[PDB]
Amino acid sequence: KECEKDQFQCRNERCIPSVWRCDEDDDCLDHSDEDDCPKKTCADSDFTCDNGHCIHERWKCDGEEECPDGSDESEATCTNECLHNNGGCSHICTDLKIGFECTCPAGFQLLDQKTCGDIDECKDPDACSQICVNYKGYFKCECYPGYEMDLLTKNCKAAAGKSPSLIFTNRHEVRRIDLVKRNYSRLIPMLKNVVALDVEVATNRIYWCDLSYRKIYSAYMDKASDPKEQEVLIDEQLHSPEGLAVDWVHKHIYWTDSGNKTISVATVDGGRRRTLFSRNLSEPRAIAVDPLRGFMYWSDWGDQAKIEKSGLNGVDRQTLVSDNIEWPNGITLDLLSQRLYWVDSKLHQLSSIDFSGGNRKTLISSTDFLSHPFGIAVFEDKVFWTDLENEAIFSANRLNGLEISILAENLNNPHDIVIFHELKQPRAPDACELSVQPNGGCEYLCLPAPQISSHSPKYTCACPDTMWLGPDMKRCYRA
Amino acid sequence: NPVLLLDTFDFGPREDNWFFYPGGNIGLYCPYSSKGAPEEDSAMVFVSNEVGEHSITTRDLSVNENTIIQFEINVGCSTDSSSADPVRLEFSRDFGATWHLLLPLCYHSSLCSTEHHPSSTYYAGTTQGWRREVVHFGKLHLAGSVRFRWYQGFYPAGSQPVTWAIDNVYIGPQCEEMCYGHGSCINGTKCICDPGYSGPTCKISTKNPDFLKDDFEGQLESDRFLLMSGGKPSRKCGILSSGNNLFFNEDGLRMLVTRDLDLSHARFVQFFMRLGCGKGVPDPRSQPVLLQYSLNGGLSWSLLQEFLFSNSSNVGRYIALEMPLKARSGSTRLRWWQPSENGHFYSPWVIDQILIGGNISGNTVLEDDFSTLDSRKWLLHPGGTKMPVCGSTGDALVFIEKASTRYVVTTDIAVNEDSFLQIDFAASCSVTDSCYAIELEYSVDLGLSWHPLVRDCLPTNVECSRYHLQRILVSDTFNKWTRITLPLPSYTRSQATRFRWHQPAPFDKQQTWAIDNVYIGDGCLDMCSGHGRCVQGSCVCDEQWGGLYCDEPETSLPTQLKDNFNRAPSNQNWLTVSGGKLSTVCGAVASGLALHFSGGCSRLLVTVDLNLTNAEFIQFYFMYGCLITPSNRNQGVLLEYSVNGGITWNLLMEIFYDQYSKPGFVNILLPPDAKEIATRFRWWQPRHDGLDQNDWAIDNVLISRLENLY
Ligand SMILES: *[C@@H]1O[C@H](CO)[C@@H](O)[C@H](O)[C@H]1NC(C)=O
Ligand SMILES: *[C@@H]1O[C@H](CO)[C@@H](O)[C@H](O)[C@H]1NC(C)=O
Ligand SMILES: *[C@@H]1O[C@H](CO)[C@@H](O)[C@H](O)[C@H]1NC(C)=O
Ligand SMILES: [Ca+2]
Ligand SMILES: [Ca+2]
Ligand SMILES: [Ca+2]
Ligand SMILES: [Ca+2]
Ligand SMILES: [Ca+2]
Ligand SMILES: [Ca+2]
Ligand SMILES: [Ca+2]
Ligand SMILES: [Ca+2]
Repeated sequence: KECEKDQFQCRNERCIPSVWRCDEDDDCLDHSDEDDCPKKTCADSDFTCDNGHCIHERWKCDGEEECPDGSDESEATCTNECLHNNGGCSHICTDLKIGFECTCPAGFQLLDQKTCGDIDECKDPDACSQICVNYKGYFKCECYPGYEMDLLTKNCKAAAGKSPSLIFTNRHEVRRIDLVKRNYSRLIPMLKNVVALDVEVATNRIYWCDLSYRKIYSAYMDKASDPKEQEVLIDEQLHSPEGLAVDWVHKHIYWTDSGNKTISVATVDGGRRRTLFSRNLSEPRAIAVDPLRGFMYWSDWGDQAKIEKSGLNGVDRQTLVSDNIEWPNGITLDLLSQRLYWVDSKLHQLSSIDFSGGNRKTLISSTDFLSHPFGIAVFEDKVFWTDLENEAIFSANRLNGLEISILAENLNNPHDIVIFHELKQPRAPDACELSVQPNGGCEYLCLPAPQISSHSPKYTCACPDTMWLGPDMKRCYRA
Repeated sequence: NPVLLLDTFDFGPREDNWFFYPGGNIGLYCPYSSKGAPEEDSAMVFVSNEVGEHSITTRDLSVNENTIIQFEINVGCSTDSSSADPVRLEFSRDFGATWHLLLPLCYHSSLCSTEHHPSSTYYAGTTQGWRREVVHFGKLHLAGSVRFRWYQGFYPAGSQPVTWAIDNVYIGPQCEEMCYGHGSCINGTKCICDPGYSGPTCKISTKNPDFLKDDFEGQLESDRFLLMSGGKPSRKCGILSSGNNLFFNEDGLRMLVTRDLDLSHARFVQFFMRLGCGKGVPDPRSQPVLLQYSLNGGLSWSLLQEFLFSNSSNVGRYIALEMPLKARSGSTRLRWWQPSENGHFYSPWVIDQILIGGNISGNTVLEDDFSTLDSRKWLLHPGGTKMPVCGSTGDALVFIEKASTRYVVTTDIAVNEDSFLQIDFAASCSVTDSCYAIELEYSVDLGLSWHPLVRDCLPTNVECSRYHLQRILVSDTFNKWTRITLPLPSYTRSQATRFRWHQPAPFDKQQTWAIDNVYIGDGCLDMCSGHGRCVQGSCVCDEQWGGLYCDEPETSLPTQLKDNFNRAPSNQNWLTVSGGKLSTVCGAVASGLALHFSGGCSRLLVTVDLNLTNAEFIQFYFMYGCLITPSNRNQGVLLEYSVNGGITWNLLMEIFYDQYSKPGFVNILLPPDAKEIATRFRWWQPRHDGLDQNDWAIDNVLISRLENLY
């Protein structure tokens, strides 16, 4: 016997409201609902009383009881050498009774031993949304090309013109949500079983994948609803592709397939194709490309959960995340500030990491708003995601993790989500076209290489799955 | 001689503007912005290292009533407010011999006017960053020639005052309409507008909020309050049981200014305020708290209410004030200020739960189903959460969490002759078979006084036509979601009645409740005949009920009822059976088992709706006191009937407490008035002395006509 959705199950088979989990009342009668409850340490410099209640440091040691047990007022609580020459202290000094103390002001708080130096503010990813310049004792934010600093708010917004949309799959249809207006429209009606999609903004194409017909399709958005104007790109050799990614610079589609257990690549027309990875993949899900630096990133929730990283030609594969990771199944990139965002369906988290793999940050950790999340998207100051238990798309401030709004709801199967906007897909040179020979010399595929040094190779050729690259590095040899 | 003055300090100091400046060397002060928008401009910067005098005098300049002094000051650059070393803006009319403060400290307790405002002294700790200060000359009695000083004091070596600085000084004519308060007037010809505001005069901007609320939460950045001078978030001497409040203990400036709000249709400002935090009475030389309002972004202020300290102002009190016509603007800001001549204060004071809003245009409807918790409908709701519960349709507002206070207050609405109240209510959903009730109340004085909505009306009182208890919302009968529909009694009629659901202390956490699908209005008709819900002025009929006003029945209703109480009560027969169960304890009322009402809580027996158009009689057996006899007339069971699906009942018999000592046979002709197509019956006991006491029992119920006989 299990409990209903919003109940907690006691060890003695009894169901209580889950909001009575960890509130210091034994409601199960066998103390079950009050076991392994997380303890409490407060904000920046707040005093923890003997029972875990949070009071400001200044109320402590003043004769008045603040904490509900009154333990800041027992003797295990407490303890002008200061104005004259400043008494060894550099900036702000206040005289304490048992010894003097020395702290700093706003903008420079870092001290070795009570002498203060500047805060380097740009050693934090989410200090500014975009560009961060560090000065002595303060800092300043600027905007990446295409973005204007809104003077009323804090934020770098997109230059005025065409406004952001969200495009997402409801499993049997695709829906578009305007963002400036609220203009909520059905972009494709009547699909069998579709969880994966991506868009090419500049040519106005939508790419999506059906798991039941086992095909990958493509259409123009103005004509996507007309079944005749939906083109089949791939109709063979697919099992269950759950992730898609379009490389807009170099005209390739990348997909995962958790059935065949592979990661693949194909030309946008679907005419030339290679499998890039077969081995050490269990349940690969989401895939995203960084075509400006030649990389691709993906997730898998097999027994060993990873976010992995490789070149767009599928060399130089490395694991990027393998700790505190259970069920990661949504992934998105901020290309300009070189930052990766993921959601974890089991651990109920929304986290971020550097493209390099460090400066890892747990942005949101709410079991209420991240019950079973799936798709994830990023634009300007906000992060978006879809939830399967809450039947909805949420938004939030992606710098702090706060301001969690609820963008649309009453959605039965909301899976994958993309931001449709010109600025998500910057223009970049395609090296397979600025080349001595057409198509970089290649007979089949020209795949962008990962830029590791400033002079790496810019591309490399690739052959069908049933053929090998010859010694010229450019021709395909038969079997 | 000169007509104006101007100095940005960005391009060095400017010889001809000033006489001299002891202690201020051009540079960078308080540059920081956590939002990454720093002040990089240069300023006059009177450090706490410079020895001797800290000041700055202007050259004598000619002046009239159009002259304004406009400048950005920064004293201290932090939020530890202090009255030490304030910066005074003084003027000399005697070629720099003796100086007077440009503004006096006007208030009711001097070259003063009617209005109340603080002097031109600028204390430390009022903001983090740079503030903009503007003084007008029109009502000062100044014309001709004068020189101005920003003064801090003469200081010895080794004596560290507070640092201060100043930027962007201007002493010329005012602009067109004073830039509306949201712009830095330059040369009297050019408005340099504030962000969000556009146009030559700064007139064009986005519409303001028409509502405001701050219970005081840990995200205290939000642009509700333009400044919170000398006031900290606290839990010390909370007026709420254990809420979070705003405390004014520090000395310096004590002000609280809201953002500009759309008050063009506002009814009220309300809040809790304790003027004096401690044990004994705060001393009668403590300065009163003034509540003021500006129509023009803070150039001139009117008084709403003075708040004096007294012997009886020691504990929290709910303030509610109707909004005066002269305060209803597209842009109006309010301020709370405690005056002080030196800047020191005797008594500390505290504030919580500030709400500004309301719609004075005579709105007569309030509807909700709880997609959103629109807090301009639900002003207050402590201990309540938006969530589903007990298989609610979508969400309900739910009082389930551990909290020491549980209530919910509606905003004001116009109640009239056709107004009615309709809600879905539910209690514990079988989780605890405890006995409790929720108080439903109302107010016509903006919640300064709450009155129970319905009162005990019993047949003892002859001036009662309908009979009903005050405790409508009991936990046994409303165990699972049920609908209540009350016509609104005449004592609730007004332009602005508000309503409350209150769970009085004490209670257990386990005694939970929820409300969903609230309609309080005058819409629809007939209150949907009792078989419906008013949704946006149209009846949404119940299962098996049709018609425009929910009175056309879709299926056939039973024409006969019969129970001998051999099996547990069926819902084929009985809508509700509360407090009663089958037993033989009562001997033999009619035959074998009977239904016996011996419960600790409610004793209620209601039938399904019946088609009684051709029925003749209602009959049953009745017996009192199988354990204890009823002692009052008010312990007598009542037999009523409703024909509007339970909204209003009609008495058909008082079963007097003193008869039916022995089991008796009741047998009544149905009044023409009860033989309608949808009629139900109830048996209920208004009052009893608890479990197992003053009990009664029914057997062989039969509502019917005479048989066809073959
Ligand atoms: C992938 O799956 C399909 C069956 O769905 C199969 O026909 C195809 O050969 C498989 N390819 C690989 C590489 O496993
Ligand atoms: C105030 O009430 C009237 C109805 O009387 C309505 O038309 C108007 O939109 C309301 N405005 C607000 C802000 O509630
Ligand atoms: C009530 O009963 C009468 C017959 O006595 C019948 O004509 C009528 O249709 C019935 N109406 C309902 C609502 O049951
Ligand atoms: Ca508990
Ligand atoms: Ca204390
Ligand atoms: Ca000391
Ligand atoms: Ca810095
Ligand atoms: Ca300047
Ligand atoms: Ca509060
Ligand atoms: Ca609801
Ligand atoms: Ca019987």
